[PDB]
Amino acid sequence: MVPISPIETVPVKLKPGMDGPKVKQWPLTEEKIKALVEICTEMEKEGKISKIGPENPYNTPVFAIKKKDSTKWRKLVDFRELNKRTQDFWEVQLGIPHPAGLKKKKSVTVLDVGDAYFSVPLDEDFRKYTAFTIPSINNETPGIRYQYNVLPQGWKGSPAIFQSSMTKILEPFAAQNPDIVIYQYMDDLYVGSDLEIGQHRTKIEELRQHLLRWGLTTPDKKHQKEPPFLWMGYELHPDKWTVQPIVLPEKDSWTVNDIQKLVGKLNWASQIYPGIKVRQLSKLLRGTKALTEVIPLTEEAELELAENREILKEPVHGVYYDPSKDLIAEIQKQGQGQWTYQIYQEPFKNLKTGKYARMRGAHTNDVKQLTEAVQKITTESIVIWGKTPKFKLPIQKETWETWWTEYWQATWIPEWEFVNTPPLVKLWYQLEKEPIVGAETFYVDGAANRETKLGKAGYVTNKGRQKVVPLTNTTNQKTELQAIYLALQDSGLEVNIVTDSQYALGIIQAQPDKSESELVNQIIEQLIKKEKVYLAWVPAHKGIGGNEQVDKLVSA
Amino acid sequence: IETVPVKLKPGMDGPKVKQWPLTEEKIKALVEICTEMEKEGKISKIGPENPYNTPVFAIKKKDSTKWRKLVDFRELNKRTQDFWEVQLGIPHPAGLKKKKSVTVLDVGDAYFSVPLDEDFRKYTAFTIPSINNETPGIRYQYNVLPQGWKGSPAIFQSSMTKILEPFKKQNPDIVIYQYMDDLYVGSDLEIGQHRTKIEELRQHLLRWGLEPPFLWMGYELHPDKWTVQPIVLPEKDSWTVNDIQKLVGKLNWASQIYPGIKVRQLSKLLRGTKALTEVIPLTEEAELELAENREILKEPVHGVYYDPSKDLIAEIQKQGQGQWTYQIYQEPFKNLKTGKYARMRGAHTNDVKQLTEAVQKITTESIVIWGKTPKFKLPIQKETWETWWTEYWQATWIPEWEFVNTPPLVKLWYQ
Ligand SMILES: Cc1cc(/C=C/C#N)cc(C)c1Nc1ccnc(Nc2ccc(C#N)cc2)n1
Ligand SMILES: N#Cc1c(N)cccc1F
Ligand SMILES: [Mg+2]
Repeated sequence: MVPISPIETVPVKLKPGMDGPKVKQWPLTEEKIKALVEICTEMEKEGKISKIGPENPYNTPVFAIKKKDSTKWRKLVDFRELNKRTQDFWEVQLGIPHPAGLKKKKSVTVLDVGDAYFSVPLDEDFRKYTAFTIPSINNETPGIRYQYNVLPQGWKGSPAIFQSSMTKILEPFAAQNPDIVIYQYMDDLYVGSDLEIGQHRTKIEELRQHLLRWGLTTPDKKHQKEPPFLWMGYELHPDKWTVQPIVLPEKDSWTVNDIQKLVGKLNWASQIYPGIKVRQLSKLLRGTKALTEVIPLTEEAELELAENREILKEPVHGVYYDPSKDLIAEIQKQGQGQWTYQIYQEPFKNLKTGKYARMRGAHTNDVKQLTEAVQKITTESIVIWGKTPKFKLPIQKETWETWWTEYWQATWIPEWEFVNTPPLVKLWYQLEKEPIVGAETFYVDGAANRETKLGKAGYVTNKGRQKVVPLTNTTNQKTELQAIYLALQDSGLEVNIVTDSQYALGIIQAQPDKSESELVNQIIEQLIKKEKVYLAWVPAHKGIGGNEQVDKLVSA
Repeated sequence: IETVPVKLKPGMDGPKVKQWPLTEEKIKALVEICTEMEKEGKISKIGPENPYNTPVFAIKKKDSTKWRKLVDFRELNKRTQDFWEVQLGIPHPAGLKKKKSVTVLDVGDAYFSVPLDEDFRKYTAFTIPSINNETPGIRYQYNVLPQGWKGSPAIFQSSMTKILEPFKKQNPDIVIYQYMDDLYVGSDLEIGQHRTKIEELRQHLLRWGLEPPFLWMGYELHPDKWTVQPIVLPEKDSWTVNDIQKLVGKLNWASQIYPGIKVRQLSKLLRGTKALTEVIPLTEEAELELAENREILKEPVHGVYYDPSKDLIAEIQKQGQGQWTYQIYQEPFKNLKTGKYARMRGAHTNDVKQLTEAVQKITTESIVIWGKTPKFKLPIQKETWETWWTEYWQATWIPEWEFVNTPPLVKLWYQ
């Protein structure tokens, strides 16, 4: 015999305070019992389980399932109860590689390591918790009792411990062979390289020889799987990648559930198909979650769906990452809070694409949304490539400079250049820093009664211009905005406005260009038409002239 | 060399904090650092039975070329038992903030000489991620006191007091205060004198050590020159309507801090509905009221006290042109310190780098004055801050923060 290195066991514990499972074995038919005994005798001969005495008090139920269209029974040990009681483990699969971060490879070989799986021993002190019982024929003798010596299929810790064990074994090979990449998925190792096929196949042989040090055998008849690989919803090819086929169904009427599956397909597609849009289709999912309810598609949702079908007409592929070249990210505004982007290195060859949607909020503007989209792409790019792309943005350098120097928050976007591709992001209005000489001064106020919802909004000016409007179904906040709106409506192109509304100042100082409030939207439209606006705040109820007069008029 | 027993607080599991995305340069640096640390026995590889995690990244301390590993133990620090066995982290020295020169030393390398309690090590787990998750993240835990963990200065305290006994009795007027991985050394000497005493200090830790990669550095502060921001009102010969409205607005705000502030006579100047730019002469009654307000604003705020049991809160306002104002308080309108910056380092076109530097400087002031870090209210969108602050961070501790999404009207009053 050739000595082999043992695979070190991972020590395993139950959660604090918990004991092992003690679950009743279900009754089985005489036919299922004979099948399980045969199966377990083979497993025992292979070292995977061992018979135990009657002292062990734990138990997990075992089942027999007919492998469909076969007289072959299959065993199922149901570890749901032990899993609830088993400690949490470190999970590595949490982060999956994105295809766009991979490197092109000339050759990728697959190796089956299914037999290696159960060379992995289970912590000797944990085995007792895996006990199960085959019932006896006619229940006239004690059932046969077994426990696992290897990682059981379906037990909570088996994926993590298998992965950790294989990683430890592969570490030295990978380190001493930096000209290959190795990736484990399920019971297969994928080995890629840029070596000529001869040297590449030599590396594979050497890996098989390395694995033999632990007694892990790999099939000689080489794997049937060969590029392209279907993996995690992608298609990986040697020199390009894409998503698996995206087919939007034809439907005369659409259900809640159908729309959820359509949006999921579109979201999946948006990582390589440029320009996918989902706003109007996601609008139909607002609030409701009755999975069978039918919703009429608005005309705007049909337009969006139609546009997406066109985008999905023919296949699109991404290229892989070349670390020797800069990464570039370009962003376009699509309308209704939607943004789309492409990341590339050579012109017209995208590594990937994607999209960003406006966050839920009362007020917003395009510059803020562009900024959020940039941060999202930056963070995604650190994940995939470990570096920030150079940005191409549809906003003039002078617009950005004005925005960030005057904005009340700190804000930053990394190295970028203007791309003159409409629609451009611009500043729709800017307020004055100083009062305007020669411009009429409007002192505005509004008030409402909380019981009747009746209110008033209005202004008085230094020229004696005055207006008060009676309002119904309103609030203090709404009347304060209404007063500013009236002053904007009734003034010339330059205007000073004096308000005591901290609420209205808080909104206007946020510089929105769009709002969920149609009153704020009306104010924005008036601001866009002015040449100069200065907005001054004063405290309420302090005898400030102008403010005092109009407050009396509107609170009457 | 024998381990101090360490526990978490009751009914409290270890940290399970997600590792955030790291650039290629920071991953390469951490791989190199951690490979060395592992060889030196400071850390060891761990297996999947350890599910804990604390984030790690890397920084370049101010004026250096070499990466420093920085573990973000904020969560582990919250969950770690409090250390009151005997010495209570030393009653804060109130004289440190009065010295002419305070030099900050990174002494964290000293902690690696003390082993960490075998049963507590698992809670120090961290992961070096790989780009695109292409290879399994490298998992380690600490075998020795880690830098940045609250327990390390506490457990090492006994050994630190003994290292500097010779230097302390030789230099009894020197204030030496330890916070986390920093040693703060304050004297009233001339700076050339000061730097020599600092270098004297380094040798005590060099000689005890027998090499620390950042012990040679020195961050020089001068707390006796630290400036504050009282409330001041304009002195003008011509007041416009707009000027007086701004004045009454600022005085109304100040009257929440100072009882006897009045605005009645000033408001009366505005009787009518006048153009904002029209000049209004001050009457005698309004001038008297204004002088009386100025006099009130020269006195300290009443009923201001520091409570070591309460959080310190720091607010910051962006004033433009590189200028930042800030206030530290525990109760609203009871400021314990206010201040203003402008000399923000090589960041004339980067708001977020300037804010990150401001945050560090305020935290340093907080440590020097009260011995703990404040909770920041930052004028920035969470996503922007989280994407960038680690690129500009140069301190070995990390404070807590929250985000301000609505523009404060009071920014005007601190300008
Ligand atoms: C993540 C990953 C999944 C699979 C396979 C998963 C499955 N099924 C195979 C490999 C080798 C890898 N690892 C890496 C690492 C770096 N570059 C690459 N590039 C790369 C991979 C596959 C193809 C192809 N065809 C081309 C290039 N792959
Ligand atoms: N697969 C794999 C792998 C790898 N590429 C590097 C280190 C350890 C591992 F397990
Ligand atoms: Mg009013």
